[PDB]
Amino acid sequence: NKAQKNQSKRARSDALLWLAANFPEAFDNSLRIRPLKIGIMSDILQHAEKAEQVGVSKSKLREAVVLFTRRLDYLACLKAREVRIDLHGNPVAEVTEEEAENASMKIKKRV
RNA sequence: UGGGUCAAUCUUCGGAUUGGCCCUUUCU
Repeated sequence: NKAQKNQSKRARSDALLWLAANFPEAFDNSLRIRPLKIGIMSDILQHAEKAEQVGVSKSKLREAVVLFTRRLDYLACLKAREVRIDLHGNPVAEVTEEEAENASMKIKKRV
């Protein structure tokens, strides 16, 4: 049971690393972190076949975006009227006042 | 966030827990 939980963490690394390698404008946090389009998960799962070719499952792509968006740095960039971007960095929407408040609320809760 | 399914351990045998995969959920 000790190792069965480690393989899930590594399977989630591989999942998030695959996202950062194929869609860097959104998930390569070395360059920058920016708000993601609402419904980006649907756009990502349209590439589920290309990700399966390297071992990354649909459920693990979901588990990776969850990890990516619960980081404090992601919640910290959810500021009112910051641009949400698609998988290629293109502007598609803006962050609403409610969404910006809920984020700063989650940040305060943590820590 | 909920649901299905397979595998492992356990059970006071009513069940419970961990993990894989699929569907699904305002801030993805």
